[PDB]
Amino acid sequence: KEICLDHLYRGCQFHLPYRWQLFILPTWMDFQDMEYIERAYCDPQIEIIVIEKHRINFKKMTCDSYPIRRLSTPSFVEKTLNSVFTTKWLWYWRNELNEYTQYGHESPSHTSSEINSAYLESFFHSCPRGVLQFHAGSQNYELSFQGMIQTNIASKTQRHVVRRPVFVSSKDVEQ
Amino acid sequence: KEICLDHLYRGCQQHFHLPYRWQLFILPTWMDFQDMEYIERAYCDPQIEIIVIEKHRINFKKMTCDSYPIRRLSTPSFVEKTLNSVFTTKWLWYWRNELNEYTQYGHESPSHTSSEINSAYLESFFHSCPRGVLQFHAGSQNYELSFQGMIQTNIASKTQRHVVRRPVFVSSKDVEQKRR
Ligand SMILES: Nc1ncnc2c1ncn2[C@@H]1O[C@H](COP(=O)(O)OP(=O)(O)OP(=O)(O)O)[C@@H](O)[C@H]1O
Ligand SMILES: Nc1ncnc2c1ncn2[C@@H]1O[C@H](COP(=O)(O)OP(=O)(O)OP(=O)(O)O)[C@@H](O)[C@H]1O
Repeated sequence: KEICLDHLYRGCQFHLPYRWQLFILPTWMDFQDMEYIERAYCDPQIEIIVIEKHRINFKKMTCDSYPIRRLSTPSFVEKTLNSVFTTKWLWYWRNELNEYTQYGHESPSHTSSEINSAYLESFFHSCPRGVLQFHAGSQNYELSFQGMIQTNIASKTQRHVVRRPVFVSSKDVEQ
Repeated sequence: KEICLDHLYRGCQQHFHLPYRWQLFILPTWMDFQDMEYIERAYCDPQIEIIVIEKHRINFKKMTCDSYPIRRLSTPSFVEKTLNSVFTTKWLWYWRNELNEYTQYGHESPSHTSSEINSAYLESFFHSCPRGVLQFHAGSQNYELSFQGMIQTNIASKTQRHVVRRPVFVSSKDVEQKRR
């Protein structure tokens, strides 16, 4: 496990000090002309640059409305640890009993998403500004990480999303 | 250089006996909460927003304690592979001046005033505490900088100015020369 940090010190999964990429679900793809993008970015007056008719917006960190990132090159290598010390994040949604159901688990109406906590944490880690589509029972939904809502794409009703860890006690650690 | 990631995958300059470390920011340092296992237990219940730990009202929804930012460090540590410093990004901090141009923090305004604080000072604070509000002096005036709003505000006149953070430009030519 090797990580680098993006422009806001976020942990991410090179011959220049910088790597410019845009997120077209499912992948972060390299820009061509990385040195030219960087030169524009190093000028604080510049918010808009267009290369190949792709409109980059440094204020929103978007290109044609897709998220972009600047990876800093310096790499960090994970220290070998017991997996009991790794945080697992669980994702929940506010159900019709106004209680929390874990994603991939059955609702009070015996409906479940295919997506689960592992799926959502992986996506959230890679792309926090990600809006994504998913199915549950007979319905289609849109999940926004930024708003922490899911929305039925037909009825437009929103439900609240929450992200909290699996509890690991000091007893669990010794065990 | 060894780092941990917080609850939002942010790199933090640092393993610890628990898988989690709960801290609050008392300017200018991150301090350990007492009763970390009890905070974590409450946090792992998604219905819990508010707890009291001794004197402290902790708010998981805002990730604040008595209005100070809090963070949860994940314990897995990452050790930086030492490289040529030409591969490290240097961040410059600017403010929009009265000629509607950018002055670097610590450099002269069009009115011959300068902040004490500079790009190194701001990048260090921003890295440690992005939800930080900072007080600073420039000429005879007192200011507040909000990282979240990317604004400075004269605390007397309430005049706001826009803040921008962009790198020192390093070309592929610069890279080749910097390998002695
Ligand atoms: N992520 C999910 N996983 C499983 N079931 C879900 C999920 N989201 C919603 N549901 C189920 O869908 C129903 C909630 O409806 P939904 O959010 O699709 O909007 P709606 O049709 O406008 O409102 P409602 O279905 O309450 O009349 C409930 O049966 C709920 O349990
Ligand atoms: N970070 C800074 N570093 C140096 N000088 C600064 C800085 N911020 C503001 N100044 C200077 O302070 C002077 C007054 O601007 P300031 O933002 O303090 O608000 P102000 O007194 O309300 O100004 P005005 O009334 O002219 O709008 C200007 O010359 C400006 O260049």
